[PDB]
Amino acid sequence: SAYPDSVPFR
Amino acid sequence: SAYPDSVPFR
Amino acid sequence: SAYPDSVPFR
Amino acid sequence: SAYPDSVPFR
Amino acid sequence: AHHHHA
Amino acid sequence: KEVVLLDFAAAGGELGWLTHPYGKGWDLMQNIMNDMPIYMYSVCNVMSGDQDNWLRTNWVYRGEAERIFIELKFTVRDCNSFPGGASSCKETFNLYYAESDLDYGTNFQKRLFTKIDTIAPDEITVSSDFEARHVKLNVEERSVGPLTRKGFYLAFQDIGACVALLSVRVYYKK
Amino acid sequence: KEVVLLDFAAAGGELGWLTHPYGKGWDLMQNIMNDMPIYMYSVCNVMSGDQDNWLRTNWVYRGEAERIFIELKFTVRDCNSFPGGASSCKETFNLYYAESDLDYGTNFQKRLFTKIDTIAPDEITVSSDFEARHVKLNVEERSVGPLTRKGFYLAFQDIGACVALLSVRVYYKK
Amino acid sequence: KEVVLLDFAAAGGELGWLTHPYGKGWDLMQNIMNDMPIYMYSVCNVMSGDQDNWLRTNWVYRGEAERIFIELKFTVRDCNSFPGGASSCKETFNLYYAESDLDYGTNFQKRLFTKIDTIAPDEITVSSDFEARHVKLNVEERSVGPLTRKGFYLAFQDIGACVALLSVRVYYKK
Amino acid sequence: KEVVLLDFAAAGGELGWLTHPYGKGWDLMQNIMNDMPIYMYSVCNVMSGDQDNWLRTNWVYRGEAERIFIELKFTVRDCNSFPGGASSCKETFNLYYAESDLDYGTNFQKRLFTKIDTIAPDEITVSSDFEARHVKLNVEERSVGPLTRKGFYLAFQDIGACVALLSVRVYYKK
Repeated sequence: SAYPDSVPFR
Repeated sequence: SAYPDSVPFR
Repeated sequence: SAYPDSVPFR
Repeated sequence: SAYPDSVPFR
Repeated sequence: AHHHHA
Repeated sequence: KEVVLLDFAAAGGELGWLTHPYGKGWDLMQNIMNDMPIYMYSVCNVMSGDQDNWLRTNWVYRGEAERIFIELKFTVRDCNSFPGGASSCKETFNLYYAESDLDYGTNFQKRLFTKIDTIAPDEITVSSDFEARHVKLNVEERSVGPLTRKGFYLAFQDIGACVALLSVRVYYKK
Repeated sequence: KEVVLLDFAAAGGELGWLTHPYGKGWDLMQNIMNDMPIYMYSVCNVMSGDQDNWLRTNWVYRGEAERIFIELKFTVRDCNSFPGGASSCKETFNLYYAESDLDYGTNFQKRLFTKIDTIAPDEITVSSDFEARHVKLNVEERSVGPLTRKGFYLAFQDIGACVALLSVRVYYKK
Repeated sequence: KEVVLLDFAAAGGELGWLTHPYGKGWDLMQNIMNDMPIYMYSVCNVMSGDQDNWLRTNWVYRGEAERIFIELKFTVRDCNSFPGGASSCKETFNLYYAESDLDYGTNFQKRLFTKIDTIAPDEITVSSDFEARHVKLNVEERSVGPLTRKGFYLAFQDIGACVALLSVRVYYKK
Repeated sequence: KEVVLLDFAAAGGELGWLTHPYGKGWDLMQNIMNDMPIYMYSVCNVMSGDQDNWLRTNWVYRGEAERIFIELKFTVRDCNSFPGGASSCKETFNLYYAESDLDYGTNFQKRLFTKIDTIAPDEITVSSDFEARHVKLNVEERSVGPLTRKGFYLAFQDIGACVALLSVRVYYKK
């Protein structure tokens, strides 16, 4: 991850 | 992340 | 065309 | 072909 | 410090 | 009088519009004849069952425009020119639009496009005319409004037709 | 007085920027740590060797701007937080630009972009900080002129770094 | 007594399995934990929306096999780990298969695959254990026969879960 | 006695070979000259400029074959048919091969295939012949040995030519 708690967005 | 410390592979 | 009457096939 | 003498452009 | 570009 | 917002014929295929699905459907073609280069978006996946190809333009800034006018020039091949021309082939394509306050970029959702009208050719080109470089180019013109957002997108939907798009012109009156 | 030409954080991650190559490299990520989500373009191919992943913005209408200011907010993970950090991972990325009189759409040619500067973090974030919900965010800014053509694109090259682009802002004073 | 037809973990993560759609969905991941490289296929588009990400194996030669046994090792993240992970997030994945006499290559037709069973995990990995290095890996085995043709494929469908497929093994008894 | 390892013509164009780059290059074309259709892999990016389009076969099991024979059936258009006699167009294509002990699947890498030979046509089909439903079908056979691993791959590189690959046959003698 490059940023914490990051999910792919649409 | 689905498995910790995991990067894309070739 | 590289061949006469050729359509893309699925 | 939809137009004659047509070829993929860049 | 600050940079400008041509 | 007429102030143009977008003219596809002007840019020598410089525009590189969005295609969907990625890798199939609409493709940017080139026709050099007598050393006069002509560009177009065309698709002829006629016999490959049921199709749903999309062609979206780039973000066009609306401006003071309120009621814009769309001019399309195109060539649609007669379905009878292909064996298995029943059900498989169509002779029309669709024109959609979508308003936007900002450039959505590559973010293309076809569920966000409203239909303007089905675009039908007055003259379909048959094999004899096609092989003799006498394709008949149709001209259709539609209008849509009122647009209330900073910009808009134009969309072209193929549903199994053999179409070539040679020109789009969108403008308004002053 | 600042006139904003393009602001990434402003849009709800709706700009849908172009990424090369298709499928890998840069991606559009989302973080929910509050009612207001935080959108970003992140990439982290640290151990696949040499990377060449590009991220290109939309077409930015220059307007009356002579020169412009490019403000970037980003985070970069310390390579020492990865197995065999160096060689695998880098701690910088490259910022490019290219002027264009018209919108080129999906057409992307890497050889048409001029390097602005190599962007480096004043603060890298380490695992101990990253396994906590704390990130050290860097602010970098560049200016560039004189621009002549009607518009311009911005590009972001990756060479195998864990970088999260949280905000871009291009504007001009008055 | 057990004859292996395929073992993903055996090959050094170099199988180039097909993913659908192109680019999006499943991804080949690499885990270097204490200098011992672990390979897996991961997908985690939990917030994204309606998901239909397909992973297909290569062409598996049947040989003298009649009833084959499929063993899968995987991890499924607790949906409660992600806020906004309701309706969007799932906690299972499906397993498909299809027989064929010839290697169909990249010709991926999902409508031809036949479902075996919904694969559910005996143990989900809560963030507490995921933040630590103790994720909980499930093992599931399925039988299917009688197979009659020269070869067969195995398909994995993600419908919106954080799944990490670490190991597959298909064999028959003798 | 001949033992065929792979015959594209034999199967009803269902092999779905790998194509690089994705979207452009080679393509699976179909033709109805008789009630039974004809399948092929065609490419014709002539006036586009320099092209680097690769077409890779499935994983072919070597078996006990020592030296294999590769029978090609193809057609090539005369470059004098297109605007600009040459530089734009080429009249040949290259043949490649790559041995491997296991199936790489979709894992393609240009640097791994070894060039066998430039496949030149005995006869090029002119416009007057091509505008009629008559084509000059070339036949070229190449052999390669000794093979050492469990299997191998075959690749076909396009370099701005107008080629339609109607049939390939790789086999060995007893």
